[PDB]
Amino acid sequence: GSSGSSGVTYDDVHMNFTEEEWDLLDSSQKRLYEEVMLETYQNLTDIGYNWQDHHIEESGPSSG
Repeated sequence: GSSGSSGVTYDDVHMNFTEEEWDLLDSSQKRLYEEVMLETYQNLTDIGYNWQDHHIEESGPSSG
């Protein structure tokens, strides 16, 4: 910005409920936090092709 940085205010974490807090929430919040998870986690089938397959022969010589 000007010199360095001492803010980093993303302003996108107004629902970071932890395990403990999860118990102090309501039915709406408990579902709201999941509405975003299920949307961005299980509904991700548009990644594309898949050809990432490697094979290791494994060989450790010991001659000499």
